[PDB]
Amino acid sequence: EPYVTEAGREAFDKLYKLHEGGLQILSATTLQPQLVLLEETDLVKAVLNVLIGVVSSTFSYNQALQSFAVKQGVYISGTSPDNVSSLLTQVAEYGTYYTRLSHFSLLTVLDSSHSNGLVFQAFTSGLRKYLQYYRACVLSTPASLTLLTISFLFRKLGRQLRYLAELCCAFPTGVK
Amino acid sequence: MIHELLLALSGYPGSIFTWNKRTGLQVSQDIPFLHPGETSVLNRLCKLGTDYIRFTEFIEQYTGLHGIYLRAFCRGLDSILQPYRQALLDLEQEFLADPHLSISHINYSLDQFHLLFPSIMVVVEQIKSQKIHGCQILETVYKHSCGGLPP
Amino acid sequence: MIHELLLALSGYPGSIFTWNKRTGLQVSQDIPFLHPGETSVLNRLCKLGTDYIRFTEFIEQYTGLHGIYLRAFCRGLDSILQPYRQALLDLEQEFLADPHLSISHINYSLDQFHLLFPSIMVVVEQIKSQKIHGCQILETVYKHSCGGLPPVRSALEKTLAVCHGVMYKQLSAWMLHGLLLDQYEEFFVRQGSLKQFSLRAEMLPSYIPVRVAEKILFVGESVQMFENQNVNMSRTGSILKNQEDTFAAELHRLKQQPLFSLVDFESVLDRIRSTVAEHLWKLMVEE
Amino acid sequence: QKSPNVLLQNLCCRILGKGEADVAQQFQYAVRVIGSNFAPTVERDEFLVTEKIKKEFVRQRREADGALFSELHRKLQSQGVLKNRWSILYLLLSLSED
Amino acid sequence: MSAVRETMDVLLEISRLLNTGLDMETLSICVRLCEQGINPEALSSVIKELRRASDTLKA
Amino acid sequence: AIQINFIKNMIEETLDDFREACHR
Amino acid sequence: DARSWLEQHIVHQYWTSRAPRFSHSSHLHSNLSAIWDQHLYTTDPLYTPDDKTIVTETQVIRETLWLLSGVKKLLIFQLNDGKVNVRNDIIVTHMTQNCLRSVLEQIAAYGQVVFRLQKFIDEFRTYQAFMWALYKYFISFKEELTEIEKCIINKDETVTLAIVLDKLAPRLAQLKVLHRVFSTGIAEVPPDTRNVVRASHLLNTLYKAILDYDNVGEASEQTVSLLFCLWVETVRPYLEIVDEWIVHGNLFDPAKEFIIQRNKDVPFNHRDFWYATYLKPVLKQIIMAGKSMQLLKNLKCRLYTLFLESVQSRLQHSESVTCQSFELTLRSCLYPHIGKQYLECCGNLMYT
Repeated sequence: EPYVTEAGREAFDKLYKLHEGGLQILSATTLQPQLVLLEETDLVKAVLNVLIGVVSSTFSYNQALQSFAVKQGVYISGTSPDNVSSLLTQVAEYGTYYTRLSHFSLLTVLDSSHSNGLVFQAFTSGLRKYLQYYRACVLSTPASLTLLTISFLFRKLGRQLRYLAELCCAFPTGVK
Repeated sequence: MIHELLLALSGYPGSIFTWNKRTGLQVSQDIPFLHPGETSVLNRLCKLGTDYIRFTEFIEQYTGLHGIYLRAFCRGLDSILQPYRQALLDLEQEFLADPHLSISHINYSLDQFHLLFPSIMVVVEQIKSQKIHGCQILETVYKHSCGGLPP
Repeated sequence: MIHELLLALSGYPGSIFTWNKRTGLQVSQDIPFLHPGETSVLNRLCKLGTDYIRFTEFIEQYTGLHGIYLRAFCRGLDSILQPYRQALLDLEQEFLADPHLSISHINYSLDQFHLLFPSIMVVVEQIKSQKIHGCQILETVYKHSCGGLPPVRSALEKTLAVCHGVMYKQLSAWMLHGLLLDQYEEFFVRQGSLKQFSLRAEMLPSYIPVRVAEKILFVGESVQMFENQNVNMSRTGSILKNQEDTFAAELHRLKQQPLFSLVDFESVLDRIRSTVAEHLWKLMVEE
Repeated sequence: QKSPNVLLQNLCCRILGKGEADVAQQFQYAVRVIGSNFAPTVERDEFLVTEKIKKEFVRQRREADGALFSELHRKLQSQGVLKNRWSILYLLLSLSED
Repeated sequence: MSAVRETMDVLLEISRLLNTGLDMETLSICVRLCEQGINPEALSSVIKELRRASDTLKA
Repeated sequence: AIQINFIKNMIEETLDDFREACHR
Repeated sequence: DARSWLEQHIVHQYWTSRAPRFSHSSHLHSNLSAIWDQHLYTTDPLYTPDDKTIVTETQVIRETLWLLSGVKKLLIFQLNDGKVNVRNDIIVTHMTQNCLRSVLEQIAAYGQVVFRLQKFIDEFRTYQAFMWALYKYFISFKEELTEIEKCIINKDETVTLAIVLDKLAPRLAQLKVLHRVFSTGIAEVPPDTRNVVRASHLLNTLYKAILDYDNVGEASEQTVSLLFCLWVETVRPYLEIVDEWIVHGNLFDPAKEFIIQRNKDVPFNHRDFWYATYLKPVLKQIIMAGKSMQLLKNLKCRLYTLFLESVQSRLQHSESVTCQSFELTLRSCLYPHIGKQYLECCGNLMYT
């Protein structure tokens, strides 16, 4: 017989609105928070877009920190409200250290800078081969029909990217 | 309810699956329309999301006390999460297939990880409380595997 | 009255159905809103639910003398109540189809059981008032099917077959390497070299003659004396004969019978007393 | 039958010493009083009520009658028709007189 | 929103132990009214009449 | 100590009777 | 408004009263309680009409599903975790209150055992291996439970209280002969020394129980299979200590108790010290093997896998049709499994 569990996900979404409503009163300024659309399909197209340096509607580039920013308020995430809102942040962070790595490649020029190593420039010529490779993995990430196949894959990668980015963004150069 | 619970157990809090850093991930007490009995089995599933984020901080803290068998022990700890995260994903495709499901089905599928996870949680706390590192890491996991429970 | 009578017959009391606990026979109430006639027929359909709970009490009692044929007979006895419990649940859907069925329909249907249940009450009664055990449970059930009635004769040879299987394991383990199973000492083969073996004439059927008992004794004693001495000299072998596999298959084939075959039981008392009996005969020749 | 309404009328009729329809005016007044809530002074423990009745007996200088009361109490407990013994016991205690 | 939810959750722990017997949603309303100034005595009284009114109605 | 107790029990009963009196 | 939407798409609440209430159906024999109550209220001058929690007909079988394996039930009172009982206010409209009490009291006492057996689950070696064998039956017992759960959600409903009740009866009779084993299993906690007699004598109560059921079996051989699951996984560390005591020479034991009182002599003037415990012929095989390995690891000069395989090979051809009768024969294949290793170990002793 239908219970909350047996009814569905949509029942949970109606209830989630209701449960919220009590707490929204005091988070209210003079009115309470309201719901904002994204469909289930809008998320699975967005997850691939943060990971190539591009914004979609969900993703807001912030140019005073060089990091991506998701909508901080309540977004209804189809029938999975506000759990995805937290899940979409860990993969948002993974594309950020990707735009910090891509920013770092451009820095090095030997136009008249000679304190920028020759070795330091060769370090970037191997670094950029590592950046096109990421892009080719995001091009093979399709198809994405759950947010899970995308998050669990990058349990391996998420740790890797923190090492590989933030060793240099200190600033060693040359023989050092 | 069913699919939204899967995200609570890969360590992502709603305000329904609230995370407390004392007693863990817990279901909020007597929320509207949740059977007395279903909150009890939803709480046994939340202990497998509590020890799962108590395990993913233990990787990220020591990768990317000090030691170089500690971080070999972290890639030792990521391998037991490997079948867990596949069984969260095999629940995931079932609950996209139709939306009527019982939580007894997740209870049935993830009890297997309710007897690997407590028995490994004593391992990482024992590492951090005698402050031990090194080649005595290899000794620390070995004599527990001498112990009961085939899994 | 209808759903309280379906489940009181399954062994779950009402309180318009009052269980007076196997003393007297007032087992339904006097009911004002049914007729004076309808409360009188109700007690009759309840005496066949009273003798039904006299049977489910006898299983738990003898699932803890208290012999192992007492208990083979109990797990015989639960399979006579298998069409009883099945016909009550086939009646559930009949009362959902229309609410126009009352307890006169229930009478018609539940008299294939009034030709079974008093007659089996007398089987279980002679059991508990003499405190009988052993192979003489089989001998009670055998002398009760010595009575008529075609429903009670098909049923008590099926209850006989389940516990003659409990004998079949004894007498096969007895004539293998000489194993004697006694958990309470119930079987006719008595114990108390070659060791001691003897037969009790006071736990022996009347469908097993004296002269039939001694084919099982002498074979069983021969295999026993090699269980002490050496089992490369084993008449039945173990390494050097696969006759024990033929003996297993033969036993299994005959393990069940549609009712009870007397000629098939004693035919394989011939076979186990020959074929393998050409092995120890050529020892004592030369000895 | 024995609906509350039918039982409250019978009570009023005999105690006021007037006919059924002639106790009506008091009958309405009686319904308001019962439908306005009160809570007893003793709310918890069946024993707390019994000891009170027992103290009362001594006070009235009737020690012997309180012994007899204990004996009656066992009788009431064993028959089990009533499941709100306490209401009945608090009620007589309150209507006690010399 | 973070601060508010975390007092409530601690607040629901006490309510279930102390045997309030109220619902989650209703408690949030009780707390909002207090912070805006209400008397406690009046507030329990209202709750009580409403509570009794619901039980009688259902039966 | 024995005497302290007798007075204490005595206090306990009067405030019970006084309570039944207030209620009335 | 959202509250009203939930209330229609979810069945109306019966753990809290704030949802209106059904107990109607068009059949004449399904409003039996309203008729029964009425009778009591006019016949008996002293009738006490209870305050009854209106249930929600044939959803009592969903609370029987949860209760028999799964979680504590907070919809019904349990006085403690070894005493399950059913509240005195549950009514289903197509029976009496009393009549109802009586079917729910059978399953309550059958869920009393599985719930008690669940408090033994600890998420020494012998107990850990007995726990994983009890816990294994629980995950295979919920397979049949999760089947019956999909039956009630299917429309039309089908089920009533008592119709899938004689379907779950093989498992029902399996959880009761578990109770007789377990009472005899652990009930050695007050007894002095918790060391070797608890572990030994719970392997020994499993051994005693397989004779009582197998040799009267073949009319419920369902209960013969269960007690043998509990034995093959309980005997599994206790044989493999004997496997390490030969092929490595020395064994593994807890540092706070012994499980077999196998002890090795550190000075050399005797081999090994023995202290008697609770099968009995197998114990002599341990003495002679340890004597010979204890010299050979101090002075070189000059089983479980096999068990499972001899069990299986009887099975593809408990009861068997390659063995008579029955479970002690599959065991006496194991006494040669120790024996082929044991005689050639003792072979090596005289060689040095």
